[PDB]
Amino acid sequence: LLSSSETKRAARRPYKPIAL
Amino acid sequence: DAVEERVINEEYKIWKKNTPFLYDLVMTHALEWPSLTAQWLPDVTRPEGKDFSIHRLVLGTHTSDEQNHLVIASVQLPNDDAQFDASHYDSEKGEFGGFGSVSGKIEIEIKINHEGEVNRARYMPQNPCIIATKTPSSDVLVFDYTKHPSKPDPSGECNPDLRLRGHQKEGYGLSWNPNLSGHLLSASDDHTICLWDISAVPKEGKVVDAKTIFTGHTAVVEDVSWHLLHESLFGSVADDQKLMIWDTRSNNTSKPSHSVDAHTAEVNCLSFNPYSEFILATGSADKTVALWDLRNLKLKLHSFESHKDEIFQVQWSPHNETILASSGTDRRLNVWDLSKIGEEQSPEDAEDGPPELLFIHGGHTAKISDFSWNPNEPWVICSVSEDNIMQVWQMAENIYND
Ligand SMILES: [Ca+2]
Repeated sequence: LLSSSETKRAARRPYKPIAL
Repeated sequence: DAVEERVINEEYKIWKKNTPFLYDLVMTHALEWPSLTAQWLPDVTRPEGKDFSIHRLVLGTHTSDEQNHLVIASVQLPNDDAQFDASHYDSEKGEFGGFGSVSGKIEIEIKINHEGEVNRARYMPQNPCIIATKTPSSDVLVFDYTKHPSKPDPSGECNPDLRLRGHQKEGYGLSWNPNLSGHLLSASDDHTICLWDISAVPKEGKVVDAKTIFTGHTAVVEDVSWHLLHESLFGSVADDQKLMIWDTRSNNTSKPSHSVDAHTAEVNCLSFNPYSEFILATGSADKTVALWDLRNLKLKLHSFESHKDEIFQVQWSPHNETILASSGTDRRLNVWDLSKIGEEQSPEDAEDGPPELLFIHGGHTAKISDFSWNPNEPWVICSVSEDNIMQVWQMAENIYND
């Protein structure tokens, strides 16, 4: 879906919304 | 503090919306009562020509005034083939909801009458029908759930198969020896560790006195755990900030084989790595998980830092030697990967934690009491919190798979 950088980032930022 | 309560709920709403990005599986279930304990049973059934498998959990209840129970629950998990269920569209959220968005997948199978809350319940590895429990009284209890009805008597009469004596207070630590059938260790607020051997109980008796009592700690003993290969070795941790390695063959039960100042505060949990016979973890109120080598306990190998409050549980993955998880008072559950230790990071990523922090599970909104890795479905975790919530979840494959 997203880059490795972004998927890792979302994995450690649970309470920040994910956008494209 | 009503504002923090408001913030937590708003942050939960953000996490919920995000789930399709971060998870392959997320189920949230509201138990009648909160459970202090959670352990997957080892068995899995795959009914004929169906798209799911059935897995089972040992749970308990925590009621102040009402009747508590030892509980066995079933959980359906989707096969890789399975079809999407699109019958639950929601115009409000604009989504179909994933597997287990609605009721149907989780069920209570068995409820056994239990005197007081179930502080911890653990099955005997050599006979998963046998389950030991820690109560708010001193007596550690053993139940063979086949020797009980699935639906309890409404009198609430607790009738355990065995009643194990030795302690003066309640505790949490509970560990069956995986190499010596029937050998159970227990930790307590009385500063002691008890050991029972129930493999040779006479005549179908109902009470058993402790074979040995280990009295090394000078404070509340929080957890105890057998080594997974060496039948005479076991570890313990306590509010005296110490990690202790014990040998059952030793003649002095007031002194451990080894003692380590592991943390700057209470040490609440430990866990031996199931692949690497010398490695073990400990969690603590100092907000860290420490890593140890049994062959040199003077040197802490590593400290996993990030947790925002005390840690009470730590468990290794049953499938990946480098992977472990921790939980505690803060609502977040962290998953670590020791292979990624020391990998250089940009400042933006370093804000979120160290590189060995793989995943932060933000699905809970209250202290996590316990969790368990699913032994048959890799990466599936069951976690339970104080507000009645039980979650069965699995992070998205691309998080750990490149
Ligand atoms: Ca290995």
